[PDB]
Amino acid sequence: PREIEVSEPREVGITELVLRDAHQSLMATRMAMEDMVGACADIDAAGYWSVECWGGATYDSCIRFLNEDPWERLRTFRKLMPNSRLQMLLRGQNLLGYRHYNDEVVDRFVDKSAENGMDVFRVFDAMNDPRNMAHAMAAVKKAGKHAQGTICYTISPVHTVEGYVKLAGQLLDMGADSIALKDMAALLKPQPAYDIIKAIKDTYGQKTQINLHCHSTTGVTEVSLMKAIEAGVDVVDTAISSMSLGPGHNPTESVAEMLEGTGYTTNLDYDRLHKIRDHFKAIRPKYKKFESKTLVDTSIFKSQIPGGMLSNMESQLRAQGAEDKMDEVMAEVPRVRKAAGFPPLVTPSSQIVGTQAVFNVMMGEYKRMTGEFADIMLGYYGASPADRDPKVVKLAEEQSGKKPITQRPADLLPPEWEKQSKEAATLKGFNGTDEDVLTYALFPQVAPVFFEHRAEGPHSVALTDAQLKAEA
Amino acid sequence: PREIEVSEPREVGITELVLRDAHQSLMATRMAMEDMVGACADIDAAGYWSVECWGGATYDSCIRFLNEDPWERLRTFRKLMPNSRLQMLLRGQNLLGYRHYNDEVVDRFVDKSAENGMDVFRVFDAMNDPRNMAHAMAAVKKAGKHAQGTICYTISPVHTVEGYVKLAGQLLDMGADSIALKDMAALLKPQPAYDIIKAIKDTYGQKTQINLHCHSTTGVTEVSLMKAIEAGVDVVDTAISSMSLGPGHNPTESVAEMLEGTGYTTNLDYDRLHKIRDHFKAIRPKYKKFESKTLVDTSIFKSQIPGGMLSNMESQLRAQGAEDKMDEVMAEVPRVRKAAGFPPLVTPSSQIVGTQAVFNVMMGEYKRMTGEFADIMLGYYGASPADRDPKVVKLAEEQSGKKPITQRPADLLPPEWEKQSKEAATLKGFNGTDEDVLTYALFPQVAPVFFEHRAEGPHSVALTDAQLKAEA
Ligand SMILES: [Co+2]
Ligand SMILES: [Co+2]
Repeated sequence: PREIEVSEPREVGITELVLRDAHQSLMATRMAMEDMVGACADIDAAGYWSVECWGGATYDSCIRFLNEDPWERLRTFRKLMPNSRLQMLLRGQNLLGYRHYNDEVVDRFVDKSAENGMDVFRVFDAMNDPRNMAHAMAAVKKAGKHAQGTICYTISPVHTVEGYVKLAGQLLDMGADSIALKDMAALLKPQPAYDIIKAIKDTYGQKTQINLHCHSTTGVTEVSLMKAIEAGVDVVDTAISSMSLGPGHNPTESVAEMLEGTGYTTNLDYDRLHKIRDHFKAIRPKYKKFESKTLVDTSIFKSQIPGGMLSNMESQLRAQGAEDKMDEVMAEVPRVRKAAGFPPLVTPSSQIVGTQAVFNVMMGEYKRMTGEFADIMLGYYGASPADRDPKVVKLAEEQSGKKPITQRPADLLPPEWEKQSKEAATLKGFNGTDEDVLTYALFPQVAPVFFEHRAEGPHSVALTDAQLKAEA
Repeated sequence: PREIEVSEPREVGITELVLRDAHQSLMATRMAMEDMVGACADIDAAGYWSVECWGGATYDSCIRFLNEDPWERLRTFRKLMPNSRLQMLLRGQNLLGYRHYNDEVVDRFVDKSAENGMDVFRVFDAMNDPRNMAHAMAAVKKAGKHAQGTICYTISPVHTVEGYVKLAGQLLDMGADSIALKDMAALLKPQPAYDIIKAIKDTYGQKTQINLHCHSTTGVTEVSLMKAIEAGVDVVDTAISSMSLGPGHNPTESVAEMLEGTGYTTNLDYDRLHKIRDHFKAIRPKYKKFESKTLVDTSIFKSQIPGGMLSNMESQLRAQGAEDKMDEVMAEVPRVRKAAGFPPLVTPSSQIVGTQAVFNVMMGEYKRMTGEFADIMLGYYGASPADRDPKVVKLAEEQSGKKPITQRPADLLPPEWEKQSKEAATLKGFNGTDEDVLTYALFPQVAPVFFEHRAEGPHSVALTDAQLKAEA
């Protein structure tokens, strides 16, 4: 017999993800505002620490598929849930866009987000480079909001508990009000969850607020949440049960109920949770055309490849002809990842590494490198967790003609707000607000079409009751 | 800071449920033998402690829907998995049938099961009355096989840790080689799992073998499995990941992977598991017409009513007309359950209590009692966990004309083997074996039709590839 030290009896906070990450992960971010507003009053009174409802891929989805202004959605959520802490996911210097922006664009985006109601900003970087998060977080502090620095969890030869403890320290040094451990691929197992949370708390103090964000893709993370709570985690992210599991998240009600008698508890109102659950249970069937077909996939623990990346490369192998080389492409991913400095395999790094892996198997090793892969190797996306392969770096410079850099990429970007503002002002439909200039700066190719059709009002791409009933 | 005592580092055994409980729970027990045999070689070499592949509702499904002889399925499994411990679920004195049988029928069934290859017999009773399990377990010991006495876990005012420890002792006293904690409704939370397993081990010794069987219906039991392992559980039941979650069970691969670095481990071969997973992933879509629509339901923690029982009563309220009394029927279930002595709400007790609850709301309190409810109240199903309501008992006697009993029901049953054998021998198709007489004794109304069509060979009720592709 042995013993395990566990935290003192206490309340654990819960962050609800149904309005953002749950539908992004389970139904391609297609959830229409019309299908969510009806649950806002109950969500607002359920007792959550925060409600994630903006950022991530929802900005793109609003203007590209739902003809909806993302800023109007944020204003509506602020109005319908006046007593809640609203939370968003922001990818640092890239904001919600496709590239790094000059510091002034980051300042304006954060300022308008805060002005329109955002309370908690979860700032992250796909390569875990703190320098890419530094300016956005300073802007959040300037706005007087809560800055949550994020650490993307991954498994690799260079990622260790000591490495995560070091990263947490760098985030606290740049003003983070809290630290978020983000496990998008559900790779965080129970013992590592306990060990990392405990090491951060022991090193920086019990006052260090840590929020754990785990998906349920591999089926092991609800046990990780329990171990994280024993290690002292302050808040855990979950999704209402009718919109949970699979590539999504662990169920809110299940996480609350499992704590009975352990000394830990949540302050969630079960009656409100039941109403929220029933609300989405009635709406989810309309999104069947966008659902995934796998509830549990643990293959990543061996292959390091997330199912979303795997099927993606598979489509590239068929449309290319030789798909009988899938087993070869999978053995190549680890090699490419290593060459790139072992970055976490989350969007967009995953698509980039996967594509380069397919190219190496097709036209030979680094014979043809995508422009994005070349940029990673040359440092235009920031620093990697480990040193990149000098041999491959050299090849990237000889194919791109760009010189390798090691300093924060945005240091080289010139002011661009005036240029963005002038170009945006020439599009039919532009309403003159900084919000619209931001939409143009973030999605130049979609902004034109959106501005022209926005007046029609938001639409839904979900099946109608008639179509649903017509299918049965 | 506090501490929790956990068991010493050790290997935890795993029982695979894909061949029996997984499809019984997820696709109405309709899995065709043709769709399972292809995975037997891999299952046999995966390293499981046992493979559940018989008993439960599969006997009924074979002869009622698949025109398959259950004894041929058992023989086939024995031949294709020669190195594995085969396991079945047997409902004590009721065997796999609809009523209590005379001791001689129980003796013959167990003898033929053992003769045809069964290794582990999980014997249980829906009301947790050990007397109804006693004879079947003696028959298992006579056959030299492994007798696993079962405790059905439930939550009620009269169920306590001390009560379960007492039951475990009674099972060990009647020769149990191991104790199974069966949680069909997924009501077992983490702390209770730890407390009960620890109390049994502390009271009867670390040598006491305990197997935990939890469904994943409420979404909290994988954490319960982890706590049960910390408390010292010897074996846990799981289902291959492509046939898991929902009303089913926690994923085999997820349970094995979550233990990395905790000091606990399993001896499962991940490559074999991957092959089994892929096998069923390709077959499951063909059974879509029999799938359920809810992955997680925690309402039972408040209502004591399992979703399978809830929807069932709902159908009775509509086909009856007044379904606007559903909220009244749900408040009645607890009252009826209490009157019956708080039996666990598992089949068949659940359907019985649910029906009587609907009757009380319709024609008044116990105005009209079903014959089955009357039998429970009068003791013809055995003793209840708590004392039954004398007032309701009296009413049952005045409506059935039967006198209340308190001794084991089978004590009153006369020899019946010769009578069963003669009647069975008059049916066209009867092959003269004791196995066929057992089929007739267990399912008198289906045996005639089955014996006449068995020669056509087993069929499948799943969609064909053509029908599947035709639907897409
Ligand atoms: Co996420
Ligand atoms: Co079961």
